[PDB]
This record gives sequence, C-alpha cells and structure tokens, in this order.
Amino acid sequence: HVNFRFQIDTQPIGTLSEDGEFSRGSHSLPVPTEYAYVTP
Amino acid sequence: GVTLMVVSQRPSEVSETIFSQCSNFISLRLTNAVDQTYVKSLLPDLSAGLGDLLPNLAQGEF
Repeated sequence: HVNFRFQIDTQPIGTLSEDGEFSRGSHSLPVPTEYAYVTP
Repeated sequence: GVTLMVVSQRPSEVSETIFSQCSNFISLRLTNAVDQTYVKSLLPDLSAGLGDLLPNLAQGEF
C-alpha cells in the first residue's frame, strides 16, 4: 500500500493446447499486456 | 580399441573419474537442483542460461 498493489510470482511448468492435451515443457514466452486466469 | 558409454539418472552419486574422461555430453531433462549444480560445474561452456534451459526441455529433446 502506497492505491494498492498486489504481486504474484510464478514459474512455468506446462503447455495446455486447445484440443486438451498436456505437453510438459514450455519453449514459448508470454508477452506483456496479456491476460491470466484461475484454474477451474 | 574399446570405448565406453555411461548412462545414469542421478549423476551426483557417480564416480568423479568416469565422467571427466568423457569428451562429449548429451544432456536431457534434469530437475533436481544439486544435479544441476554438479552437471553445470563439470561441463565447461555453461553460463546461467544454458542451465536455465535444462529444466524446461520437452519430451524428446536434448
């Protein structure tokens, strides 16, 4: 608190496709201005 | 006229002498930290990034 600021660190594990697989290992890199979501 | 080929999965608990005489290295996925330290030390041309690459390799890569 200075408004508020919340930070969450993270470490990548996997890559989930749209078909629904789970290929371990992520050689990609996400760009900023991009969104996040909670695990249902 | 005879050569070796060593295979392991926990290289820390392996002989220091059997590796050092190895002229080529193939590194697949490794996660356990201490193993990263050891395999980074023994192997010369490895800065921080070449170690940051080991624990994110895919299945089938090397």
